[PDB]
Amino acid sequence: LKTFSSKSEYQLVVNAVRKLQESGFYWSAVTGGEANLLLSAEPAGTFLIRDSSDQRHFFTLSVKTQSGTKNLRIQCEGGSFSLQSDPRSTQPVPRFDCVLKLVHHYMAYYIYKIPLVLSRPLSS
Amino acid sequence: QFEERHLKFLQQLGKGNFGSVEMCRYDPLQDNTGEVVAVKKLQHSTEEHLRDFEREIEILKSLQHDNIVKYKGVCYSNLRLIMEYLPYGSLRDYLQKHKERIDHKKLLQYTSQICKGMEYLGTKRYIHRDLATRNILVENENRVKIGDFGLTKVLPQDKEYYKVKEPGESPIFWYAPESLTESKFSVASDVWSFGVVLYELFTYIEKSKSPPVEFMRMIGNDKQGQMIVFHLIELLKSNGRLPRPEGCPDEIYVIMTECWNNNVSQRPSFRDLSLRVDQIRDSI
Amino acid sequence: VEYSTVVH
Ligand SMILES: CC(C)(C)c1nc2c3ccc(F)cc3c3c(=O)[nH]ccc3c2[nH]1
Repeated sequence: LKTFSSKSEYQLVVNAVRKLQESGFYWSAVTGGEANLLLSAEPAGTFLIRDSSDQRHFFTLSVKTQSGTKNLRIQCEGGSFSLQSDPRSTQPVPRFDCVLKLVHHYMAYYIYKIPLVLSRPLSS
Repeated sequence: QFEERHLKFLQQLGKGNFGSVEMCRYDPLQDNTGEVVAVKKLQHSTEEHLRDFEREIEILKSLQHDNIVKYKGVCYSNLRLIMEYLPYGSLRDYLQKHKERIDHKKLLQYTSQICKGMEYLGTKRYIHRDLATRNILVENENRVKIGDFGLTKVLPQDKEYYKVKEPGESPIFWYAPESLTESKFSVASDVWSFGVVLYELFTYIEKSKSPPVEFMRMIGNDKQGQMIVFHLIELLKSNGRLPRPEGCPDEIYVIMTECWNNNVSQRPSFRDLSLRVDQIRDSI
Repeated sequence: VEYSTVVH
């Protein structure tokens, strides 16, 4: 398991999860399993935020697309949430102070090579 | 001194951290009558390991105590470390082997040894952090030694805490709340860790009275990922701790919960600890 | 689990 880097980084998650629980589409401690399931009866472009299963990441974005349900790791490094970077990514990954602000940004961006479709959240 | 060409591989003991520990026998005569010693080597030799592995040796070299594992020597192959051979192995596995053959006064005796070892460790300004029953060794039925100073760091001249801003995989259940939030390890982070070690002893870690299994039981066996560390902090900040070990004296569990105090100041020193241990030892 | 990365 990875412990927090600094006091700032901890207080960051407190506010990240607070604003996440208030958001309504935050599904706590849900694995990648229900993600491929709950987003099956949802249109392509429906998404949710869940707790990552990996010890390296706090949260993870799951989104239903045409190819199927795809999941996205959300790294927190130095107090900024960003999506995981691709080697073929020419443009740098956007950083954000709030985890919610990361979502709104993505609502062109592609995913290995279908586009990134963020439309509707999944209420909890 | 030592030459690896004489070291005859007998068996493998165990593996911990970034190295492998093997039972070998150094005999310069090659007539196979030499003394048996334990040997720890690196599986994959990298700069981030070989350097840190050598720091562990330089720490152990400076550690000379009855309750601190005795440093033997060194030899290169890729570095390789030579130490004394303790037959009964780790305190973790030994406590599971002979549950019945070990009573209360014995568990207090080890605790007194671990404390006195932590005092000799603390006076030289070292922070073990990895204080756990899997890192404590057993020489004989009545004597234990502290081993594997891999995670041991040296305290600064001014600062009383050693902070690692770039953490890897860690025993977060043996970690103090301060070690979970700012990743700052003090001597009190060892008092907390010792608190969990003290917990492990009076349970013998039987079945599912393990610090992970117990903490997971409290935060729910569903919370996964890095988000586990967060919920654990919430649990420790909300003054929730590992339950009483089955059939544990009252004065002993009090000590556990007092080492598990959130405030750094309120955590009793290893001086104060060793005093109560011997106080309850001769009383019983 | 089915994980992917975002290309810009
Ligand atoms: C796993 C860890 C690296 C902590 C470790 N395990 C052992 C160990 C296990 C069984 C056994 F019979 C002996 C040992 C042993 C030993 O005999 N000397 C020094 C370290 C050490 C050790 N160090």
